[PDB]
Amino acid sequence: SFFFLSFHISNLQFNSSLEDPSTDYYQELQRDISEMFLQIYKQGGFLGLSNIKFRPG
Amino acid sequence: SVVVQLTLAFREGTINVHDVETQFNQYKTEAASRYNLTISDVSVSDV
Repeated sequence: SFFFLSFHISNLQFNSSLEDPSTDYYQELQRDISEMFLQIYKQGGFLGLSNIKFRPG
Repeated sequence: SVVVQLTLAFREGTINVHDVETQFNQYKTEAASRYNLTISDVSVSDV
């Protein structure tokens, strides 16, 4: 099943690069988050990250 | 800061939205300690 997850980060600021997945910062950021998430959900229920979208906060 | 909205996929009959909030909120500090990331708040909906 799929769930909708939303959150805000202060460690990073909104960047034009993040306003477009055409940048490595955006792609890596997803990965870093995906990597970090895998640590939180190690329970195994985790499957992967999909349909990511970023926005200014 | 940045507001991110995505879709998180979990196995069915394994983890509930309630459990997700529990680990994520509990991991906000530790997951943050490991990656040095800062989170303001998290929200998970099944709809």
